[PDB]
Order: sequence, then structure tokens, then C-alpha cells
Amino acid sequence: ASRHGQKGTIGITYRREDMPFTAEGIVPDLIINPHAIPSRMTVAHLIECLLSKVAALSGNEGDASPFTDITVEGISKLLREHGYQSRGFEVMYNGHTGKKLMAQIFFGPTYYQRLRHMVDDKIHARARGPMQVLTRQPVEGRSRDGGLRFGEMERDCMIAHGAASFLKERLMEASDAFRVHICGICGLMTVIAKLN
Amino acid sequence: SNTLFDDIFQVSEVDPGRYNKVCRIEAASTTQDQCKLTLDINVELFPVAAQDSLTVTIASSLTRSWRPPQAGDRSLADDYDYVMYGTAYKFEEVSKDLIAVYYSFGGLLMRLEGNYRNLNNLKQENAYLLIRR
Amino acid sequence: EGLVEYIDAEEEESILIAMQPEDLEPAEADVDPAKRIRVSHHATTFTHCEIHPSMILGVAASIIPFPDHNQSPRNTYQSAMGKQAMGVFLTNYNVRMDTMANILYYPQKPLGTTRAMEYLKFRELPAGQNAIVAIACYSGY
Amino acid sequence: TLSHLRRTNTPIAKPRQLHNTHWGLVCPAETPEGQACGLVKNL
Amino acid sequence: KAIPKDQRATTPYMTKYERARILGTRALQISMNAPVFVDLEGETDPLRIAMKELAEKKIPLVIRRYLPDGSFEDWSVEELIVDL
Amino acid sequence: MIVPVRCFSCGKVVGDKWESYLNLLQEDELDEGTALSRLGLKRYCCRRMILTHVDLIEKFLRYNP
Amino acid sequence: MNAPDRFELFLLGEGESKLKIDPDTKAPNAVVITFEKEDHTLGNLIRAELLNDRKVLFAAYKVEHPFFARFKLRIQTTEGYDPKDALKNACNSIINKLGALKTNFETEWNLQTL
Amino acid sequence: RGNLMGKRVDFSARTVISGDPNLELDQVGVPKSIAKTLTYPEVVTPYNIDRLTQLVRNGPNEHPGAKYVIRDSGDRIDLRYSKRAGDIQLQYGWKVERHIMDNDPVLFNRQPSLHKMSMMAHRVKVIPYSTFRLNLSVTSPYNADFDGDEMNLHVPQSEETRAELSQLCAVPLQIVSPQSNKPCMGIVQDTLCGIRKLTLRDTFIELDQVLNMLYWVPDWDGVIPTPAIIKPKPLWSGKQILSVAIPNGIHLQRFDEGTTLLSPKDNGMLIIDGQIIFGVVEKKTVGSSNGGLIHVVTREKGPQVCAKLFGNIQKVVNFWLLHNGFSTGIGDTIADGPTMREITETIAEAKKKVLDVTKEAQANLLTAKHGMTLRESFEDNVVRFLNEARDKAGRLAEVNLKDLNNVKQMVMAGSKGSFINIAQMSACVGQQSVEGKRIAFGFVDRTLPHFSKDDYSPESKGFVENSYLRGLTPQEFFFHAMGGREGLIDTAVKTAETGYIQRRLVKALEDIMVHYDNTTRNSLGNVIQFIYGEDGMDAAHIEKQSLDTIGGSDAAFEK
Amino acid sequence: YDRKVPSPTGEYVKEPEWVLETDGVNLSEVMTVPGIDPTRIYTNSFIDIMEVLGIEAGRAALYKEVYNVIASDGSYVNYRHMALLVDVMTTQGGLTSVTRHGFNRSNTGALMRCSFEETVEILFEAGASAELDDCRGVSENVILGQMAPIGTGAFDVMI
Amino acid sequence: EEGPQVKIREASKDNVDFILSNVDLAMANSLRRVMIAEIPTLAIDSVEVETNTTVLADEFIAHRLGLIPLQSMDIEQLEYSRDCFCEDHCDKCSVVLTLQAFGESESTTNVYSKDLVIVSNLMGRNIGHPIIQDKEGNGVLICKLRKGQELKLTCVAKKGIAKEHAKWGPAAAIEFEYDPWNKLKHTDYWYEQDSAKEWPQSKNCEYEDPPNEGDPFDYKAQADTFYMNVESVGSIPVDQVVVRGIDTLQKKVASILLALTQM
Amino acid sequence: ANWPLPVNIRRIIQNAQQTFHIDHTKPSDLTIKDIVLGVKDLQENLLVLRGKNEIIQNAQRDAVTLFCCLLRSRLATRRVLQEYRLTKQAFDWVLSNIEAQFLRSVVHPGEMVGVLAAQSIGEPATQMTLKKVTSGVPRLKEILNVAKNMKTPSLTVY
DNA sequence: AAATGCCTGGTCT
RNA sequence: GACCAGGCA
Ligand SMILES: [Mg+2]
Ligand SMILES: [Zn+2]
Ligand SMILES: [Zn+2]
Ligand SMILES: [Zn+2]
Repeated sequence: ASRHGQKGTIGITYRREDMPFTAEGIVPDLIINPHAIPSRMTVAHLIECLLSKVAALSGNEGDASPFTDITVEGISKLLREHGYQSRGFEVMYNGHTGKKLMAQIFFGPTYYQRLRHMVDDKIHARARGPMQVLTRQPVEGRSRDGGLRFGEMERDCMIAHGAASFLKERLMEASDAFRVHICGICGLMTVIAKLN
Repeated sequence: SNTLFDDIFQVSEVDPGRYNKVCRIEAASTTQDQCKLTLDINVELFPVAAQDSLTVTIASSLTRSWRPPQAGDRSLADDYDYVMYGTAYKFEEVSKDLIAVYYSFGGLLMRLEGNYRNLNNLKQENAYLLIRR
Repeated sequence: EGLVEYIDAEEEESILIAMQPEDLEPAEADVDPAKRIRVSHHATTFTHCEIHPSMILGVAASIIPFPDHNQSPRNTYQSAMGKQAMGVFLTNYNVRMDTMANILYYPQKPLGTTRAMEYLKFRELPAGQNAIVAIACYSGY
Repeated sequence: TLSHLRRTNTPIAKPRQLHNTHWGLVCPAETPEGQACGLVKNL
Repeated sequence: KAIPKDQRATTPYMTKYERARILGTRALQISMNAPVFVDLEGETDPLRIAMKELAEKKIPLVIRRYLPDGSFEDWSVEELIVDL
Repeated sequence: MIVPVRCFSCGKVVGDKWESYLNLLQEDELDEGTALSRLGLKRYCCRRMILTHVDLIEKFLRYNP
Repeated sequence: MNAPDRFELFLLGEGESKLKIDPDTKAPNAVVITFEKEDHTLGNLIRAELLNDRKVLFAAYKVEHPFFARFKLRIQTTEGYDPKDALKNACNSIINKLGALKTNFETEWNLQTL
Repeated sequence: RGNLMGKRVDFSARTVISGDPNLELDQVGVPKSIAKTLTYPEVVTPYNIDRLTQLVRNGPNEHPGAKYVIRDSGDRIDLRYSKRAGDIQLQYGWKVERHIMDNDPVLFNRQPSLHKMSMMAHRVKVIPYSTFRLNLSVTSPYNADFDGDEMNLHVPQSEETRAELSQLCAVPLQIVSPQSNKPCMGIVQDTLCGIRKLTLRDTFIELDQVLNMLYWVPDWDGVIPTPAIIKPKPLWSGKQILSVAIPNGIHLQRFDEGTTLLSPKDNGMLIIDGQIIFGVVEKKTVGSSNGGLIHVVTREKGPQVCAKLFGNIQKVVNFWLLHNGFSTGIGDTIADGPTMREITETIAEAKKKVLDVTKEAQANLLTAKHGMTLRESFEDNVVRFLNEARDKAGRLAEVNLKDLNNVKQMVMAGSKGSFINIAQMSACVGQQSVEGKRIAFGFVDRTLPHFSKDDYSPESKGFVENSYLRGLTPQEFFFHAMGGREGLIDTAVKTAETGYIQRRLVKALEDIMVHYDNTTRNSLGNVIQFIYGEDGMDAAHIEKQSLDTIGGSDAAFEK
Repeated sequence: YDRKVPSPTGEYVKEPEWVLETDGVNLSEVMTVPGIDPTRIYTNSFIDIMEVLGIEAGRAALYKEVYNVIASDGSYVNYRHMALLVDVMTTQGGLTSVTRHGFNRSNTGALMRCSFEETVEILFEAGASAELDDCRGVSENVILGQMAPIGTGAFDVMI
Repeated sequence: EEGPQVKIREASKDNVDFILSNVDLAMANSLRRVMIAEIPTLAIDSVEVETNTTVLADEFIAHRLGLIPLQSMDIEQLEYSRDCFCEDHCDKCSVVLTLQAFGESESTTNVYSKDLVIVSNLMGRNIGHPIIQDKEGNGVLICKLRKGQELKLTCVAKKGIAKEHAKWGPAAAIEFEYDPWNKLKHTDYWYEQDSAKEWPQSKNCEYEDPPNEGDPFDYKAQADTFYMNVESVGSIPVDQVVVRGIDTLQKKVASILLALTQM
Repeated sequence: ANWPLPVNIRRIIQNAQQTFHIDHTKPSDLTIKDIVLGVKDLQENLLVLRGKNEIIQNAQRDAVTLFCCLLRSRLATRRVLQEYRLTKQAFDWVLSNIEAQFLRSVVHPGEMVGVLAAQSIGEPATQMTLKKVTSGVPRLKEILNVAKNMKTPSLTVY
């Protein structure tokens, strides 16, 4: 995630070549979709880039302190003196093709955090393992190789899909499943089973 | 193997409404005051301007996958400069002793107004637009 | 030497506080169009002046660059995530035996700092890297 | 760690609202989402 | 409480749910090495087969439509129209 | 934790320029900016690599055993 | 843990041949050649050359999924012209130009001082 | 609640999800490992033994393999341990718990599941790496996004069970949802933002690409369509090729504000014989709207054909965009120099109005409207005054934005953004508010200790004049923060309270269904509706039509 | 207020009209007031509309209401849906809440009520007065792990 | 000569700014990529750790070793271990270096790549030599030790390519521009007023003629002439990256030709 | 005049407009009897119920009234002839078409509307989060609970 | 009498 | 069992 409340998981990695590139030959370490910006109004993010760019260039620590007189202009003014378009855009060429990209792109350095919680630490996936002794129902947690909760809410959906059979198969054949003997007179599980 | 409409037009206005490679042209017809024209033209490939003498042609000839060169030494309804292909959609009664039509060249549009075209103008997809000088 | 005082919310009720000292105690005798707009120092009453507004913040939010160019709630989110970030939580992580520890291989101090990170020792034990990012529609992935 | 050591909890009319008087004392932003939002504060 | 083949008011058309259960149940029989009343143009998946046993009205199954009182109406997959 | 061998971004070996960089700062009394350029680090992908590094190892070495 | 070995990007595994040639079914004199453990570098280069031949009516290519390193080149040529030939030629014309560039560069590189 | 109606079931799997543009709408990407765990009891049959035996030989740790072999007696031959695991001659009648393979039907859901759409059947597609991979246009029904959401997968165990998923709960079958009686899956983000550009009249494509785009569409009839242009250069338009995605027989008329079978603004929409004639393609056309190219294509060509429509449109548009590129930066939030001037003063007068009201009010000259305190009326005015101010400075900003401005550029597609976003990012942010009122006097008669007692001026009570661009001032900050909080809080509330309602409704109606006499009764049999929805018509098979006999002058009804 | 109205010439026009909105309710006495059009007087207090105009009207408002909640949010929902609700809320001749005080008392088998807020109790007052559950509720067949009268389990299949 | 033709401007041990003209953009690129990703090289691809009393982790150190650039000119006569008929490795498919460092002084001993010590028999081929461009001659700073810290390693450098791993890239960074003035109109610049006053002007413009005001749009022109520059890590002399690049690409092509044949 | 009804007639028409290539230049072969009597007859084969008795035969009429209105206003003599030059063939097709579609738009016994509805209201409800009345969640809550202490009562008189 | 769903993890009796 | 911390919403 950036430092502006914008988290995201990786969706694929591209090797240097397949990546879009700068005429200078610089290529991005990360690419985020423009669409995660208009609505979140997280402008500072954009700014920070403008700043961090200029900074890295001129080897100056970029001062993004809150209430200061630091302007997006004063910065854009500095970045131009550095031979770059005053906003962060930079013509870029499509890695596959080498051709130019019809749309210049916001390119610069931005401080990004590596959050904990990594797929591999979550990928649980069970196919009938150990069950609770008390309910004869699958156990909780993945550290124990348990089952996923097909709670109330999921059921309603199945009911809504009119998929009667599936439901039975979910709430029975998988998890609780037990055979009991009953008295054909007092429907109680009071019938001594002597199978032999 | 035909031709369906010929006519020189005088361009009165050229409008580039927030497009840099397209302008919507409106040129009147020399000869029959009844005929007027509204067209979308790629001003990047075929400039135009204030009062030009444009020659227009329609037809439906010179639908199988498109091919390109070779015939560069074959057929050639290239007696013009600018040319388009399209599909016509609606024929309308401008009412009175006049009638109009609408063609779409992959989005580039054209409306033609007159009357004797009831015959000379097709009624189907086919429809090339040829312009010269 | 009485140049400062400790005020609690109760006494705060009875005082007038100027934000910036400068910008709030010169006499009004052209303005940069890119700077935000501030009202005026209307008060012949000031008894105190803020050490520095950026101080109204605390640890977490302190590490946000320009959180004053950011939509309110997004600042709160970031503050909750800065605590899930990786980095060197202590130079002696190697000598401490504790349930899970996550350390960054090559921590980088941010190109974008806050005059309040100097005290939060951020630059010394950074949590995050300075990646070259591109906001662009690429493979659609 | 710094943030944990500078934390505040409030058990149990409107208490999770950021409040005027809080200015200067508690961080206006830092606070957990949902559950104990506004109840857990940070100096 | 039964209802003669006449005075039948239920939908002539087969409900999706009915066909999905019919499809399932035949697909299941087919998966259990049961005779196939159709000629496979080269099909192997039980369901895919069973689908084709229906497309050629050759599925010996009948649906019993219980009304809300207790009565019902027996319709045969041969009768029922499969538009959907 | 030690100067990254090579730049994440472009791959320009960089780990063989830390000490050089430091000297350029302390003795040559230069500003981080030029010091960089003199070391041949002209693009920002390769400038943040050194400029931002926080040589933590120097603090891990003070731990006796 | 679900990551595939890097070498699967350029090393054919078992039952994988560099090329597969199936006859397209939609058009005539059309062929879809699938390439294995090859990406854009080749695909696009050959697509571009294949479009210099005036007896070539069509030629496109696609890496259907980044995960995997393989692609498809489609070719349609003038009656009597076998695309496989249209392919052969292209690869050659390509190699030739390449050799050329190799030389001319090596030439210039030698007139250089430093 | 947690053991009888809600149990922990076997054959379930869960991980992080991420979008995959080269996966079909109705599929789902299952990471190899998970597939190697989840299994499916298939009985041995002459129509399969070869494949089955072959898999049993592949064993439990190579994908197309299996685990366990079940026999007549009911014994379980564990394929990973078993002197005889490299032996085993399959016998008709036996069961081979096999790995989950490609094309299996599986129930995929995201929680909370407050829909049918929250649980849908997808065709399996085993792939590398470890995240469920899903088509983007399957995003909204599950209400997912890829910032970290995890999703649950369940595998049918019975031949029937499968059928029940593939015939009733399949993603295709769910495109047109009965709740909103419109479709519930559109085209988003890149594909949407792009499709628009790709459509602009100004947008033309040439040979090399065209040929790729065409090929890119899998169902291509390989027949290169004739260029819109054949003159100096044979160029195709965007519409031209996109139309390849649209199948034949699809028709669609639109007409937005200024449309006119010549739509000078490339407005409305006109699609005939699956060929786009006029109009830029954006949300209204391809969104998940009522009239939509999707609502029409589902109803006309079939769920599946329409299922495909998605990938196609995507594959083409995505590719096109992959090569056109698109982005955004601060620059996109900067307004014309003279504009900020006109804006800053636009506010300058709003403040004077508030001030002029204020003095009026303090003179007791004000006339209190009926039912309101002269005090109430006062407040309401200022609030109105300030809102308008914001909205006009905002509008003022929206006009600068050149068609090339990426933000505006997304707003036009309808791919993210709205007036408000622009207005706040570019011009004045706005009047903060807590409990429907402008910031209160937490302190005695004042907002903060930086103001004098009794001060109802805008700055004092929460009016953030600046923009997110220019930056807020401490006070502004703090204020905007207060509102910020009010938001986050009722956010946490509006969730639980609703979650509860969602249930009471579900329990209350739970057992109500349309019986075989077209009636609608609950378990008891007690009739609730003599005809469902009063027309015994299914919600999905409905659409907003115009009753041409109600309106128009009496003369026109006659003419 | 704005009200479209058929004009003598046929077209619907906009004939604005004065309307009084109130901050307090007492329907029973206001209709009777002269000058007002008692045909249209309305209130968002369906209960009151119930007690005064009958239940069939109450159902109406009950919907008119719910609807407004959902549409004020720009959102739409097909009639039938809300219809069903309101009706289910309106068949027992009175206004039955979606709360436990309403539909769990309903006349239903014990088990359904079991799955909602007053299990324990519901099962006792159910045991005490020997209740016989038909076992035709979906919620109960779920408890017994059997198919239910759902799409797949409404019709029976036979040879 | 024939088509494709170059025009070196700059040149040194590391860079080679040059003009590549009369070629297809498709090629300019294919070339560019290949340079970046398929030219072979020698690099440590296996570290056997004997002792590590250091402050750094084993694999952390191992990672860096892999990244350390090694000589690779004669890599064309060193095999891929996966093709050598040896069990594991040998002197026909690898190069083994030893690293031994002991914290001797109480003044922090640094460990450079210049300390790797080729143990295997190079067999008289220029291969696997800690590349050093330092001024002081201490290629890369691998690690630092304290009072009495030990580090005893044994690495096995193998032939590889940027594709299996980036450590195997010889290229570093490649500049690449074409049509400095947007005559080709392959882009539509983003502006606030004058896209010409806001967007910089590339050095490459100087090497080309302007657009001539009223001239129409050149709708038939394609991309000729490209202004590149190859930076070089150094395991390979810059000239080579360009050649070997051209070579490799050329071989890749040939193998498809050879393919049809065996088909 | 815009109300959700099964069978988008407008479409069927357009889907005849070009399936039979209908030229707006020559006259149709439609008999005024054809159209008028045809449209009428169509209205007999829509059905939603099939009991042969009075009561049910009257329900069936009710449940179709509206749609039919749509149907009649659309398939009117002028219209058919002047608005969209159909032909005995096209027209005749359009009819057979509507029927089928209609029959396809009927609900299927089994459809679990109870839940289907509950959710259709609960969902768009969990999308609500914010001219002085009680709306949103609170109000919806007010309603469902059948509260008597509503905060924003009001009476609207005309 | 009731007060979202689900999911992972960590400490102490 | 007690309990708090976190992810999505
Ligand atoms: Mg989320
Ligand atoms: Zn008994
Ligand atoms: Zn670099
Ligand atoms: Zn060897």
C-alpha cells in the first residue's frame, strides 16, 4: 500500500522487458491503475510522487510536511529545471511493441509499504480432514486443516437458487452425517442397535 | 458494377467540435439548390476549408475479406483523392418535393437531401463515398 | 524561564491561540495563487500561540506526507496500515527470540519526509521502499 | 510500537465522534475502523 | 390424492428446476453404467449424454407435481415441453 | 542493512559505490546531489537506490557476540 | 508455493514441440501456428515481417495468457502460396537483415576510439 | 444457528482473489495446489477408465492426478501410501476421488452473501500461483475488489449436485438478475474507460493492429471487414472493430440529450445487425444498465452467447488499450489560472452573502419563515449559500478540464469519478458537517480555542474553502476530520443494523415460494399472493416498456 | 408541489398545487376538515392509515413507504419483491412486524421459530402444548438434512 | 551494405549511444528486449555456506553473491549445467569461487567481491572473475564483520539468462527513442496550454529536421531510425551486448526455421 | 408510461424489420382483418393459468390486462401498416413470437420468492449510507419493526 | 429478548 | 476458557 490509504494485492509480475519503459530506459518497479484515484481523492499520493521525483533527481530530501507553503507549482517548477515535464508525465514505450504509448504517463518514485498477510499464509483448502469430537463437524482454522463456514447466509442463497439437492449434500454428506435408529412408536433415538 | 450519384458541392462551413482528426462538413450543391450535404471527414488525411469545390460520388463497386496491394496495378476507382465505405441506415421524407438519406462510415456520418435519388440511390449496406480535388 | 506552559482542555477554554506565530502577529500594512488560502490574524487578544499545528497529529498519522491534501478518512486508513508495514522494528531483532518477526531486506528512508519523522526515528528504522511507480493501464492485470 | 505505547481506551452521549476539545490532545485521524472506532484513541 | 390425466391444469412446459433434477438424476444413472437410450455422436460425460436423452425425449422418468392441498399430477418427460 | 548490490529498477551495479559516495560527502564536502552524479548515478531509479539506503548494518555490528 | 519454475519460460517440457501447425477452419489457406516457450520478442518480429510479403493476406499473433510463455501466429496467404513458406521466407529475410546489422555495427564499432 | 443450519463443510477452499483479463466471465482460476487438494468422487465407467486409470497412475502430486480409490466393499485405497499405489487395475463400479480438473463446476462465493449472485457456479481453470482468479465483470455481483478480499469455493460431490450448479447457479444464468429486473454485471475499469476512447470518432486503427484485434476475438469469422476508409490509407474506426465483438441480430437505439440520427456529439447509440452505426460506447451502452447492450444480448442471443460477449469485448478493448495507454497525475487536477481566480472570488462573494445575512439577522431585521426559528432560518441560509458556492466553484472547475484531462476522461466513460470528486480535488472542498449540522461549539461558544466566542462565520464552523490540491489549513483539517469521523462511524453502524435487517427479512419470508397452481403460499399453505408479483411473471424476464396509449395530446392519440 | 395533469388538449402539463406538510399526526380528524381533499390526504404513518382507512390501504402505504426508502437512494427494486414483503406483513389482517413479536408467533412449526431469537423458549412452550411440525418448512428440512420444497424438491421424480 | 545500419555516437567500456536506422520498429525492439533478457552470462547460482558468524542471514548473503557481476566473455564455451553430462557440476559447465573472511582487526573488516577466489580450472577461458570497476579496486561490498566474525562460503557460478533470473542480465539499462519530434504522431501530448512549451526537447531532435508548419500530416511514413544506448554491467563489453544480442535473436529465429525442417 | 413488462415488443418488431428485409417502398399484403383479428387472437394464447372455470378464467384475464394494453397500443392497424410496413409474413411471425416469449416470462413453480425478495431488499439496503425527514436504514428499521414512536410523523394534505 | 458476515492470527487462567 | 489485535465489507 502507498501511504495514502490505498492498498492493493499484486496481480501479476512482469519482467523488465514486458514492462512499459521510459526513453531514458527507466522502467517501473510497480504499476497502479489510474482508476483507483478520482474517487479516493487521495491527491497527496500524486503530489508525493511529484516531490519524491524532484528529490531523487536533485538528491534533496523532499519535504511533504503538512501545513507548509509547499506548492504543486514550486515543485513542478523545480522538476522542469531538471529537464522533465512539470507534472510527472513522461512519454513511455510499450514493452511488447517498442512503439510509443499514445498516452503519456504519471511516472515517478513513491514510498510503498509491504503489508503483512501474504497469500501463501492464507491459502487454506480442505477436502474432508479431522472433525470435532462433540459435533462430528469439521474443525476450525487452517492451522488445523479445518473447514470453511457454510453458515446461515450461504444457505439462504442456495435456497434462493432453488438447488435443494446441493444444500442437503452440503449440510450433510460433507460435515454432519450420522445414522440413527428410531422407535416406530415413540420417535426417540431409544433403539438399541445390535448389528449382527 | 455501377455508379449511383455524382455532384459538385461548395463547402460553406467546416466544424471541428473537440476532435483533431475529424471535421463535420456542410457544403451546399452547385446546380440544384434543392440538394445539400452534411458529412464527417478526416481532415488529417484529407484537409478541407472555407469554400472548396468538392466533387462527390457514391456508387457501390470499385463481402469477402479485404485484401490490399497487388491490384495497385489492377482496378482503380482511384480517380479521386478521399474515399470511404459504409452502411446506410435510414431514408427520410424531408417532406415536400425533397427526400434525404443517412450513411455511417464506421461512425463518420453523412446526410444527403434531394429527390431524383429515389432511383439512383441504393437501399442496402454497400455504399462507397468518393471525393476528389 | 516561563516561555511556555502546559494547558489542559479545561484551561484551553479561557485562552486565545494563534496558529503560526509569524503569519499571526505582524501588522497589516500580490499573493501567490498556488498557496492555499488562510483567513487572517483577527485578535488583539492572543495569550498563546501553537508550537506547531502539525503537532495536533500523533505517531501514526505523523508519517503521512501531505495528509492535508488528502480526504479525511483516507488518513485514518493509512494510520491503521502503517502498523502492518514491514521493516526493522529494532536493530537487535537478531538477538530477540519472539513469536514472529518480519524484517525488510533493504529498508529505505522515504524520499518524502515529515519534519516530525525526525523524532519518530522513521528515517533510522524505515518501513517501506522507494519504488518507481507508474499509474497506468497496462496489461489490464 | 510507538503507537501502541501512546494508546487510549474508553470502555462502554456521543463518544466516538472526534470532538472539538480533542484538538491538540488526541490524534484526529489515527483510530481503528468499525468495532471500537472512536473509542480507542491515540495521544 | 391423484388427478386424472384430464382436468390437468399444471404448466405443460417443464420448469427449470424440474429439468435440472431430471438432468441430474439421469446423468447419475448414466454415470453408474446404466443403459443409454440414445446414440452417442461421441459423447462421454454422463450429464452431456443425459442432456441428449432429453433432447430426444427418451428419458423414462415422470414428474409428480404435488399441489398445495396434497393432491398432484403426474407428467411425463415425454409430454412436457422443453423451451427454456 | 548494507548497500544493495545492483539497482532494483535497472540493474546498474550500485553496491560498489557506497564508500565512494560516503567519502564524497564527508571529506569532499559535497552535496548528496552532485556526489551521486559524480559516481555515475545519473537516473533516479539508480539515485534513490543509494540516496535512500539506510546502512543499518553499522548498528548491528556494535552487538558484541 | 504455486509458482512455476522460471526455466519453463524457455525450456520445452515433455510432449512440447517448438511449433504446432493446425489448419485454421474459418478461412482458406489459413493456418494457426502455436509457438512454445517463446514470447513477444519473436512473435511480434515474425508477425511484422510476415506483413511485408505481398502474398500475405493476414497475420496476427497473441500471447493468450501472460502466465504461460507461448503464442499463436495466424497466417493466410494467396492461393498456391503455402504460409509455411511465407513463414520460412520471413524468418530468413529476418536473419539476413540481422546478420547485416551485426556486421555494419561491428564495422562502425571498430572505427571508434575508446 | 452454527451447527444445524450453518455447518463447516468438507471440500471447501479459500484464498486471496485477483482479476484476470484473459479468463472467461464464468470461469474461476483455481491455483494448482488447491486443485490438488479438493477432489471429486467419479465412478469408473467404460466411457472413462482410460482417463481415470491414467490419472490414478499420475498420483496425488502431479495435477491431472488423484487421491484415494474406493471399492465395492467400501475400502479406501490411499494413493499416496500403498505398496500397491503403482499397481491398481481399475474395476467398473469403483470410485476414483480425482483432483478438481478443468471445466468442473464449482460454487464460488464472497462474503457477506446477501444475494444469489454472491454464490455462483464457475467453470474451473487450474492455473499457477496461488490466488483465485476471476473475470472482472463477475466483480460486482460478489461485490469484490482486489485490495485483499478472500473468497470461498465449494465442490459439488454428487452427479446431481453438479447438475444443480451448472443448470441453475451458473454465472451465465445470472447476468440478468430478477431483483433490479435488469442485468447485474457490466463492464468496468480499463475495459470501460478504454472502450470509450477506442470509440471516439477521432479514433482510427490500421492494418497491423486491426489484424491483431480481429484475431484477438476468438469467435472471429476471419473475414477482415472493409475499412471505413480506403483513400490515401485504409483506416478502420474504433466502432468498426469493436462491432466484431457484438454478434449479429443485436439492435439498439438510444438517444441522449442532443441525439439526432446524425448525433453531432457522437451521442446516443444505434446498433443494427450487430454493427455499431453511431454513438460513443460507454456506461449507458455497455454498463449494467436496463437498456444495455448486455440486457439486450442476453435476452436475444442467449445467456451463454452473452456470457462470451464479455470476454470478447474485453479481449479486444483491453488489447487496444494495452497499446494506447492511459494514466493520471496531479496535473489532471490543476485548473486554468484565470479559473482559480474566478473560483476563489466565486467563494469570496458567498462569504459576503453569509456576512450580509449575518448582519441583517443581528439587526433583528430578518423575517423568520413560518415554523422555523429566526435562528433556524439563519443557519439554513448560510448552509445553502455555502453549498451553492462549492457547487459553482466546482462547476467552474469542471469546464476547464479539457477532453484530454484523464480524470474528466474517466468520468465521461463512467469508470470512476463524478462532479463532486473533481469539484473537491480542484476547487473548494466544502462545508463539513456532523449530525446534519455545521460544526458545533465543543468549546464554550466557540469551535476551537483559535476563534473568538460567538463566531458563526463560515471559516469558524467548518467551511473548508480550499481544495485537496491547494491543501487544508489546520482548522480546516481538524474540521474536515470531524466529518470524516462521523462518516467512518455510522459506516461501522450502517453495516450491522443492515446486516440484521437482511436476516429478519430472510427469516420472515424464508419459506415462501410459487406453488404449482401459480399461487404464492408459505409452508402452512396460507395463500400470500394469488398470482406472484400479481402477474405471475418472473422478474428477470421483464423490461421497462412504454405504454404508448397514455401520453400525447388527444389530437396526437388520434393522428 | 409538482403534479402532472391532463390538459384539456390531451397532453399532461404541470399544474403546481399548494400542499400542506405537517409536523404531527392525527389523520382521523383532519380528513373531516373542510377545504382539504380527503380523497388524497396522506401520511407516512401507515399504522394510522391502517386504523382509519382499513388494512388494504395500510398495505398500500406500507409499500409506498418502503419504496420511498429504497428509491430516495436512487436505487430501484422490482415491485413484486417489496410487494411480497408488505403482503406477508399484511395478510394476517393486521400490521405484523418483521420482529420476533410478529412472524415467529405466525402459526408455523416449532423448528422454524427455533432458528430465530427465541429458540429455547419457543421449544418449551412448544413441548408443553404438544405441537406437531409438518416438516414442510425449508428451515426444518435443513435441520434434518433432507431435501426440501425448493426448486429441486417441489416435484417428485418417478419411473 | 544491405538494410539495417548503425551510427555510433558515443562509446566506452560501459555505454554505446548509437543510431540504428533503416530497420523495423518491431526489430529495433526485439533487439532491445533480447539484449535485456536472453544474452547468456555467468553468475553464482548456488552458494554452499560453511560458516556465517555475520550479522546478515545466509540466504541474504547468498542473494547478493548471485547479484555480483562475474566475467562472461568466453561464456559461449561454457555449458549449461543442465546439458553437461556430469552429475551436478564440473569445470565444463561451472566455475567455483571461494569466500573466506574473518573479522581480524577491531576496526570492522569489509568483504568485497574482490575476495572471491576461483578454485576450479578455468581451462584457459576468460570466465568468472569478480568484475571490478571500482577506483580503489574493491568490486561491490558484500559484507562487513565485527571483532571475530566468520564467513566461509563456496559458490558455483553457472551459465544463465535474464529470464530465469535478473542477476543474469548483462544489459543494465537501455535508452531508446524514435521520431524525437512527434512527426509520426504516435502520441498525443498532454498539455495545459502549449504542449510544445511544457514538454521538453530530446537531444535526439538535433539529429533530425523539424516539422515545417503548414506541411500536411505524413500518413504513410513509418518508424525508421532509432536513438539507443546500451549501458553494460560489464560481465560483457558493451560492443558484445549489441552483437551477442543480434546474434542470439538471430539464433532464436533460426531455430524456428530449423523447426519446420524437422517437421 | 414506462413500466417493466415481459416481452420487449419493440424489439420483436425490429427483429422482423430486417429478418424479412422489409422495404418501406412497396405496399404490404396485410388485410385489415389479418392485423385486427390477429392481434385479438394473440391475446387468447398468452395464458398464465389454465383452469377451465369462471374464477380462474377471470384471474387469468386480470394478470394479462396491462401487457395486453401494451400489446394493443403497439400492434395497432395504422402502426403495423404506417409505422413499420410489416407484411403478412413478418407480422404473422411477430405474433407467434410474442406468444412464446410471454410463456417464457412466466415464473416457474419452485422459485423461492420468499428469500429472493428478502435479499432483493436487504442488499440494496446495505448500500445505503449518507429535506428533513427520517430516511435510510433507521427509517427502514422503523418500518419493518412496525414502530409506533416514529421520529418523523407528518401528514400531507391537499 | 436481541444486537453483520466471514477470515487469520497472538497472549493468559 | 478468558481476552484482546487484525483483514473485507
Ligand atoms: Mg475490499
Ligand atoms: Zn420407544
Ligand atoms: Zn537504476
Ligand atoms: Zn558439467
